[PDB]
This record gives sequence, structure tokens and C-alpha cells, in this order.
Amino acid sequence: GLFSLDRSYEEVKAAVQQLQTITFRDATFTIPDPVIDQHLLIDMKTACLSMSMVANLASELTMTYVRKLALEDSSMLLVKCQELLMRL
Amino acid sequence: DRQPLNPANIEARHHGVSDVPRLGAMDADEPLFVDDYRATDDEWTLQKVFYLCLMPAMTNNRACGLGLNLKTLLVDLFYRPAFLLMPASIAAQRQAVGEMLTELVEDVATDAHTPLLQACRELFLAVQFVGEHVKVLEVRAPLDHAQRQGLPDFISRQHVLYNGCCVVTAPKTLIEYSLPVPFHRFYSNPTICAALSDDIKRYVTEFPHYHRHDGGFPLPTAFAHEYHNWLRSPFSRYSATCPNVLHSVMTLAAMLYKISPVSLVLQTKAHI
Amino acid sequence: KRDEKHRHVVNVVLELPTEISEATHPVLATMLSKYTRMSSLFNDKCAFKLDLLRMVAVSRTRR
Amino acid sequence: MSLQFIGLQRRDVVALVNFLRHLTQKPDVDLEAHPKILKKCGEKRLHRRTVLFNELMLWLGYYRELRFHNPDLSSVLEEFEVRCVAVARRGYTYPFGDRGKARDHLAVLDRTEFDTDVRHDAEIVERALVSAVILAKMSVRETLVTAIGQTEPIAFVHLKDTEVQRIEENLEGVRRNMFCVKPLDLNLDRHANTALVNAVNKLVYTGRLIMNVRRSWEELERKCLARIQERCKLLVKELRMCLSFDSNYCRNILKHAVENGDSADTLLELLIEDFDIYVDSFPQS
Amino acid sequence: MSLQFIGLQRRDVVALVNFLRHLTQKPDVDLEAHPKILKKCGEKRLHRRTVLFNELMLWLGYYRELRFHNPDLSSVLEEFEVRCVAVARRGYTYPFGDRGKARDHLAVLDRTEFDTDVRHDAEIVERALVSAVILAKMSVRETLVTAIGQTEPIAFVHLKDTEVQRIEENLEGVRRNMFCVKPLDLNLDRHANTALVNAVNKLVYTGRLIMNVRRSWEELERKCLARIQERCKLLVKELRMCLSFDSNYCRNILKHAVENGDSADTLLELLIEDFDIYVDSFPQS
Amino acid sequence: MSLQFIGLQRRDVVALVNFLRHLTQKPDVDLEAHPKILKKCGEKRLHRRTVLFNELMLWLGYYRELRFHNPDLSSVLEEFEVRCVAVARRGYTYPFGDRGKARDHLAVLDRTEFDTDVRHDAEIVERALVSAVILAKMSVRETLVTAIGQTEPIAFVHLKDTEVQRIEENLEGVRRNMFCVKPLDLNLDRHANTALVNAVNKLVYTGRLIMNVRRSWEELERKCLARIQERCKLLVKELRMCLSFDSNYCRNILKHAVENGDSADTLLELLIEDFDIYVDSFPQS
Amino acid sequence: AARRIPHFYRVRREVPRTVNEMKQDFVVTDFYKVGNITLYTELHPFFDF
Repeated sequence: GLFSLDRSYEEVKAAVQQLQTITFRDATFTIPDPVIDQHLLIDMKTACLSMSMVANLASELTMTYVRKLALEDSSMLLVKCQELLMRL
Repeated sequence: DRQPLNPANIEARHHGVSDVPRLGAMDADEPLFVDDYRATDDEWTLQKVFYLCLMPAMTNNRACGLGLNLKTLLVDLFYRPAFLLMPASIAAQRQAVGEMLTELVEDVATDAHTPLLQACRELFLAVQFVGEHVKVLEVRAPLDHAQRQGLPDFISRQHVLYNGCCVVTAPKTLIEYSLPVPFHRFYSNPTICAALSDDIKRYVTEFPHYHRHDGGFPLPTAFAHEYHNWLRSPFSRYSATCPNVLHSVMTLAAMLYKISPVSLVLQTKAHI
Repeated sequence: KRDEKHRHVVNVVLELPTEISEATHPVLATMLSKYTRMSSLFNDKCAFKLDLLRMVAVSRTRR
Repeated sequence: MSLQFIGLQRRDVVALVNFLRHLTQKPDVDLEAHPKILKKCGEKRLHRRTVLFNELMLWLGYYRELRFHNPDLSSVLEEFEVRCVAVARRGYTYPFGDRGKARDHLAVLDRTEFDTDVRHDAEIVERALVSAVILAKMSVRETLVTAIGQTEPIAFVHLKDTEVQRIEENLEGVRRNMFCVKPLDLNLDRHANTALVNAVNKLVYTGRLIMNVRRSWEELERKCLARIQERCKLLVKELRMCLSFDSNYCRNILKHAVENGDSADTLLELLIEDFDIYVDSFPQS
Repeated sequence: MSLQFIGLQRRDVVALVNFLRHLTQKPDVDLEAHPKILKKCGEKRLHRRTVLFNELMLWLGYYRELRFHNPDLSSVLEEFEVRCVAVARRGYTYPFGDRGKARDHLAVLDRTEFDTDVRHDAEIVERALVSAVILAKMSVRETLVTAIGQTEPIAFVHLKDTEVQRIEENLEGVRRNMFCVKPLDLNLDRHANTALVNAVNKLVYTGRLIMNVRRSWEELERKCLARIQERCKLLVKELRMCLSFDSNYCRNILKHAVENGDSADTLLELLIEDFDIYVDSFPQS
Repeated sequence: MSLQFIGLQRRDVVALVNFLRHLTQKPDVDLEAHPKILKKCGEKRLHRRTVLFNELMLWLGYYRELRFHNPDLSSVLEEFEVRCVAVARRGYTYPFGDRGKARDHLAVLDRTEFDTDVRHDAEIVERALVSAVILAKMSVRETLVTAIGQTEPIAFVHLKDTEVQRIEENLEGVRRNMFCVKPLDLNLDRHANTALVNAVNKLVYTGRLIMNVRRSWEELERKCLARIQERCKLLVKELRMCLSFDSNYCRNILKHAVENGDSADTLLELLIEDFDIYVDSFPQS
Repeated sequence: AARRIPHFYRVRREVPRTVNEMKQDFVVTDFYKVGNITLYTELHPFFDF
């Protein structure tokens, strides 16, 4: 629902083609006709609102903890988190 | 000196041109005045193949390094009317070049058709390329990313000898102007170095057991960093007895294989 | 004027023998103008001798 | 600091000194645009060596004068952002067909800032202008480029044929002498145009001005070093031909690198202070 | 480009153009303010036809320098836009006697924005200041006037008369000439005043500035558009009297309306270029 | 601007009055630095009462020129904050051997602020450059003193000693005269430097400029006031001997203490407006 | 250092050996016997202690 907006409709086909299949416990499963709707729209609003009010509550050190950690110590968990952090 | 020489500001040199400020600046650690052209990596590797594999294996740690005082030597040999006055007998020409240079050029380099002056003046033309005095340089290099994994703060000390010569034996006539400087695991011979300083000759004559070439007579405290060197005692243990054979020359190269994890993964694929 | 600077450089510093005339030596005849400029750094007389030595070698290098 | 030359009489020496004192105020600041000044070197009149040497001194003193003036862009670079911020507040109230599409352009316009390097400076000038002209065209409902990878060319909007032909003479005359610009008597404002359009037009003008100054300056700067190596490579061939004390002295001066115009400064200062010694190597008269 | 006057000697034409080229530097930038310039036209010395034509040339050229200099308070406008936003963060924290009565003024303050039309800006600041200068009165629990039809005279609150007199003479000197604003050395904040009130004053200052410049500019332009229309209205009468080819030619040049200053610039650009053909119409000396 | 003197010859008064208008232009801006001007004052040509009074006029007028040429660092002082934030812009990205120590220096660099009052900045600069250079050395891994109570000297990093001479000579010519600024010392090399050092050196030069000007003005005022307050005491003790009206008028003027910025400027006007009357007491010629 | 290298040899104090200098003289069959006093220094192949 979040990716659907702000993306070209052809890109959305490629994403939904894979977001629907789930390999939990070695079995695969597929969501039956997942469709963007109003029922997802109100949840889009509540998720973007809570997730944006989260951004304006973390302390100066709470956000900085990862930078502080990677500059001093490294492990496998930290490698992928260095990736999701885009650039620096 | 006490601070790294990285700043490109501190390095420059001028050749073929009058540099009185540089010539006076001799004997100063500061601006080292390094020649323009830098060694390409491939011949940089050949230098390490030669001085670090070939020479210690063919000399068995008998070699030693030493610098010449050019300031008082070149002014001593040259600076005679015979060389200041140059156009664009056999003994009367000996006087012209002097007793100091006659010992060097008389038999070593002169043909029956080239007089002593026509031979020794060819030497004079190399005076225009003179560089600084002998000086030692430290090289504080951290190890590569494949090896700096454990102990990241390690930094490898080196003690290369800028502007120096390898020395098979003590110079007989330049003995007034030579400067013995043992610095390396090899190139630290007591027999050469004691011939050039009473300070080291008394040291060895009180301590005869340091005469030994194998594990050197203890180098200066500046130069005695056994653990931070790249090449530790087994290298001189090996070069001390190894037969001066080509395969005993190559085997130092096989002693030089790194213990990187990438060195291990690469070396093992070869079935070495 | 400067003729005294040139004599002071030829004799106090370079200590050239009287047989080495300033007029005779052209490669010295040009360098005197340059050594006169560097009025400092006259304390080390061993540098100017080797500099003039290498300039004389500059004078006669065919290669 | 004083330049030196070999063959020329003091009249032409003073002519070049005056040519160099008045460089910024001279139109067409390009030595290759003044062939008579290079003829002043006395080509075909003096020896090949002296011609080459007075030319090398001309190029070295010219490049040194370029570095000496070195056109600063501090005030216009800040005026460009001050001008840029205007279009955002002019466009907020305006109604668009798809306000999100234009909010993207206002956001591209409002995050504009200049990196310390002079290299990245021209790119912001172009990205903001692409974001602004497209905005002004959405303001007029005019056709927009749609093909992938295609972009609207930066061009003034709703301005007369004579008026753009007139401002382009100015923007071109910036290229031939960057250090000084004369602001147009004509003002880009129009009573018929929307205020956003006028702000966009003034923004495009400052952007094209910054781009014309930057590109021409870097072009001259690299061209000077190209001619300098061109000269030193030939001059060494000339000096090798006749060995003597002084001919062999200039070669040992020329052995050094030519890159990095501070190195050209080094070569010029070492070449001047040691001029007295090799002046006789070059034939004159 | 080259203004043309019939019976005016170069001593006076040079004066008339020197009056224009330095207009940003003179106090009291009004053509009527300087009556000597109106006398340089040759009125009561030249014939009426030539008198009206020289007055008309002066008015078109003065209007042109107005359109050219064209004040643009953007750099101050953004500072005003920031200070208004700070005023609400100050007014929200400070306890009020009436939570809801001040809610109206604070929401009015949140709604400020600058319309795509420049002309609306002076209104916005006005509705901005009624939003604030009243509110600060509630800040001190002062009893502001509530009689109908008077709103609230704009005024600085809790300030020295020595300071308000100086700031008033500053706003007046900006009022007469709006281009070379002189930066103040005054520090409008006072530690004695409430922290909110220092912000209200630093807001009201820039608000008065933007209002005064926009009002004075519109006031000059609204007058010149009447002046040129009067000059053409009187000159077409004089030109009707002569049937000479050039006398009909000038009436055809005057046919176009002077409204929309763009036409005031077009008429001048045209009236210069064809000056040679009809100059025969007006008597000389 | 209406200075007068008792016994000086008119040609000598010409040089002293012209010294006011050419003050800032010349090097060595200090009244003692020019002894000729003080021999011009009238020692041994005029009586002691005339000499001590003449020096009052010169010192009050010199203090007046110094305040007219009010040295105004705020234009450069704003740019210092741009350069300092630009240094932190690279302190974060740059890797260090130990970062948990340099983080303290980056935080301490973020602290720097400019008070509207001048007198504290010569401290803040020192708090920054020491924190900045201890950073910059760690860029190139310079050996750092650990002995407690030692401050690293403030010096340019990786700038050639001949370059450092040329830049510190300009700083010394700044300490000679705060009004004249020649930031023409830009020879830094593109290749020879690293990302931090390129900006650390320019920040150090701007901080040395700001502090040198602040200290130079402070020295000038420190000497001016102590000199004026002593000349007033000498003259007041001098006129006590006379009884005649014209002399007592002077003591009645000089009772007022000169200690202030505004009090010397009030005393000089009050001592100038009433010059016609007390000049009789001081013997002249 | 080059100039003052004779100054080191003026002190007649004997210089104590490092550990890995003392570690080499053992034969390959005697390296493992208890008489080796440097056995605790060989904790790890890739890192000398």
C-alpha cells in the first residue's frame, strides 16, 4: 500500500508480483487479489502519521547510536544496517 | 624527523641548476629534496627482489650500508685549477688531480690511450647531480585491510636508507669521509662497521661475540625494533648459512608469502 | 661599488688563488652576479665552492 | 616579479606590460584573440629561440595575471539563492493541475546550495533552472517534454525575439571577458507576464551568467597550460642544438614538470631570478 | 535609448540625463519634487507644442528609470516571513486572559502567505499587523480600543520616544526614496521589554518597511500613468491644428494608449526612432 | 572636524589637519608610530601650557578619527561562521585512528558563536583554532603533546615556510593597521593538501585576521584613553597658577572626566565651541 | 640518527636479546621439550607475542 503511491504503475506490477508470495515455514503462499483501496488508504494515513511523529521524538543520541556503534565496533547485524542507511 | 614527511610541500629538488640554499641545507633532516621521477611499482618490486632477496643470499649478511660526506669530499677531490680550468706528462698530471683522486682513477679506470686527466674529468661532470647527505628514513605503514583485521592499530616500522650505498668492504681512501650506518636485519656487518669507527671497534673488542653476522650485533635503539619490522630474525638465520645458490635465492621469496586470509585462500587454491 | 662585493666573494668566500682571474673565468663571471644577491648564508663557505664546481661542470657537458 | 624579454625594444616591452595591466578592463580577454599582440613577439623577425622564449614569457605572465584576478563569484552565488527562494513563495499560491508534481519542483528549488568545490557549482545552477522553467511552463499550461531521459532546454519564456537576441549578446559578451559584466539597460520584467514568470526569467539569467563565466574561465585556464607545454617541448629541442654554459642552463630549468599552474608560477619565478645568467644564450638583433 | 529634446541645449540635456542616472542616490525621488527639472523643459520660453513634448519625454524617461530600478524587497521579505512565524511560537507559550479571543489572531497569523500578485503583498502585511499589534496589547493586559471602524493604528509598543522618533524618521526616509535603504545601527530588542515584545517589534519594523515601499511605489506609478495620459491628451489637440504630414504622423504615434507601463515603454522606443521625420513639426528657438 | 590649535604655524596646521584625512591609508596607524607629527605639536616652540593643551586636541581628534573609521569586523565575522561550519562539514566524514577523542573537538567546534559585543571574540577564536588544529594534525597523524597544561601553537599545517612567511607578513601588516585588508594571500595548492587541511588553514587565517584586528583596535584605544586622561591632569595642574578669567574658563571645562567613549567626544565639542574665549590664556607664538 | 649512530656504541652496556631472537636457536626436535623457555610465547601462528 505504501509503495503503490508515488510509483509508476508498471513498477507497481513488478513489486506486487513478489510482495504477495510468502515462504513461511518452507511452504509458499499467495495473497488472494490484494488490492489498493480506501481500506488501505486510511491505514496509510495512520502509519505515515505515527511513523512521522516517531521521527520527531528520537533524541539526538537515539538516532546517533548507530553511527556511534559502527565507527567503533562491527558485526554482521551492523553490515546490513549500514546499507539501509543509504549514505552516511 | 619526529614528524611524517607526507606533506608534498616539504619535498622538492632541483638538478643541473645552482642551488646554494640546498647545498647549505645538506645535513638537515627537514626538506629531503627527493628527485622528480617516482619509481613505477613493477621496478619497485624488482628493488625488493634484489636488495632483499638477492643480496643477503649472495653475501650472507656481510654487506653493510654507509653514507659519504659529499660536502667535504667533492670539494676535496675537485676544486683544483685542473678542474676549474678546463678546456671546452704522466706524473705532472698526477699532481693536477691530486693524491686523493689518483688512488681511485689511476689503475681502476684509464686505458693506455686515455690519459689520467681525460679519464678523471669524465667524473667531474657527475658533480652537477649531487644530492643530500646520507639520511635514514622511517616508514610507518599500516597493514592492508586483509591483515589489519586483528590488531587494527598496528603500524609497521621500517628503516630504509635514503641516499646511501650498499658496501661490500670499507673504502680504503675514502675512509676519512665514510659514515657507517647499520640499520637492517642484514646490512649490519660488524666487520665493515668497525673498520670505520673506533666507537664500534671498541664495542666489538670489548664484546667479541657481537662480531657474529647471523643475528646482528645489536643495532641502535632507533633501529632496534625487532617486532615491528616486516622481516624478523628467521630471515637472517636463513641468510647466514644458506648456500649462495639461485634456489637459495628464490627460497627467500617463498619465505616472503604473506599470512593474509586472502593469501591463504589464494595460496591454497594453487595446492601450494 | 659591486666590484668590492665581487672581490669579497672571490676571496673571502671562494678563496680562489690569485692565478684564477675573474676576467678570465666566464662561468664564474656570470655566477658572481647571482652569489652577490644571496648576501645571507655566507657563513658556510663550503657550499659556494661546490656550487661553482657544479656550474663549471654545467659549462662543459656535451651530452 | 618584473618580466624579461630578449629581442624586443622597450617600446614593445612596455606595450606588453600595459597590455597586462589592463587585462580585466580589456574586451575579449583571450591572448589568442589578439594576434597582433603575438606578432608583437616579433615572429619571423627574431630567431626561433627568442620568438619561442618571449612567447613562453607572454603565456606565463598571462596565466599569472589570470590567477591574479581570478574572478570571484561570491556575491552572485548568494544572490542566486536569494533570487531562487522567490519562485517558491510565488508558486505556492498559484493553482496547478497536479500540485504534487509542482511541489517536487519547488522542493528541488528550495534545497539548492553550493558545494565548496567550483566543479559542483555549475550543476546546481542547471538543476534548479530545469526545476524552475518547468515550473513556469506548468504555470502557463505549455507543452512539456515527456520522452524518457529528455529534459526541457533552459530558455527564457515569453520574451521578444529582439529582446532575447539582445540579452544573448550580453551573455555572449560575458564569455569573451568574464571578470566584468555590464547589466542590461533592458529589464526582464514585463507587465503582461505573471510575477512567477519574471522571477523565473531573472533566475535563468543569473544561471546562464554563472554558467558562461565558469565554462569560459576553465577553458582559458586549461588552454594556457596546453600552450605552455607546447612551447617548452619545442624550446628544449631548440636549446639542445647549441650547447654552451647558458644554453645548457636553460634546459636544466626546463627539465621540470609543467602541470598544476602553481608549477608554472614556480617556473616563472625561477626563470626570472636566474635570467641574468642565460640572457646571452638567445640571439638578438 | 537616446532621448531626444527639441529646444534644449546640451548643457540642459546633460543635466536631465544626469538627474536620471543618479536617481537611486538622491533623496526625494519624485519628478515633481524637483521643480528645477520641470523648468528645464523650456516651459514659458518655448512654444506650447515643444513644451508639451519635452515634458512628455521627461515623463517617459522617468517612468523608464522607475521600471528599471524597480525595487524588490525579497531579501527583507523573507526575513519578515520568518519573523511572523516566530511571533506565533512566542504568542502560544505566554498565558493569555482569553484563550479563545487570541485564537483568532493567531490563526490569522498562521494563514499569512504572499500571493502570486506582488500588489497583494502590502495587504497581507497589513492584515498581518492587525493580527499582531492588537495581540501584543493583550500581552501586557493593556485595554486596546474596540470602537467600530478604526481597527488599530499600527504602533510600536513599550518603546522609548527617542527610539520611536528615530525609527519613524527612518521609515520616512525609506518612504521618499525606496531603493537605497540604509541599514540601521539600532538594536530593536531591549532586555527590559518582554521577550515576546522584542519579537513583535522586530516584526513590525520589517512590516512597516515592506508596506511603505510598496505603497510609495504604487503611488508614484499611479501618478505617472496619469501624467503621460494628460500630456498626450493635450498634445493631440496641438497636433490637430497642423495638417502637415509630420503633424499627422505624430498623432498616429500618439494613437496608442499609455496604460500598462509596457505601452509607456513601447511608445518611447517608437517615439525616438521616428523622431527625425516629424522633428520638422515643432518650432525651434 | 573643526579642530584648532593655539601656537602652531598655519603650514604646520595644514599637515596636522591633513593627517586626519590620510590616517587609515598609511601604514603604522598609531600616534606614537609617527614622531614627526608629535614634533609638529609644538614642543620647545610653544610654552608648556600650549604644548600640553595642543596634545589634548591631537589626542581627542585622533580618537575621533579612530571611531569614525569604526573598524567593523561583522561582515567578515559572519563569514567566519560559514568557514567554521565548513570545517565541521569535513570533520565528520574524515576518518581518524581514534574518533572518540576527536568527537570532543568537533563538538567544541560546534559551540562557537559571535556575541554582539566585541570583547569576548579574541577568546572564542582561541577556543576554536586550538580545537581545530588538534583536529587537523590528526588528519596527517602529527605527534601530539600529552603533557598537561600545554596548548598546541596556532600555526598553518602543510603550508610551505616561504608561504607561511608571506601570509604571516600580511597578518603583521594587519596588526599594523586594522582598516586595511589585503586577503591576496591565496597560493594554496590543489594537489598538495588533504580534505581537512584545505579548510583548516583558511579558517586559521580568518581567525588570526579577526583576532589581530580586535587586538589592534584594543591597543589603540588603551593608549588613547590613558594619554588623554594624563594630559587633562597635567593641564588642570598647570592652569591652577593663573587667576585671570580666560584661564579659569579652562579648568571649569576640564573638571569633567574623560572616561567614556562618549565623554571625549562631548568634551571635544564643548572644548571647540568655546575656543574663542579661553584661547587668550594659553600663550602662543 | 645517521650522524649519532656512533654515539650508541660508546656505552659499553651489553644489549639484552629479544625473545624471538632466543627462539630460533632450538632445533626442530628440541623446540617442543620443556627446556625451551619461550614455549609460552608461541600462542598463535599468525601473531608473535
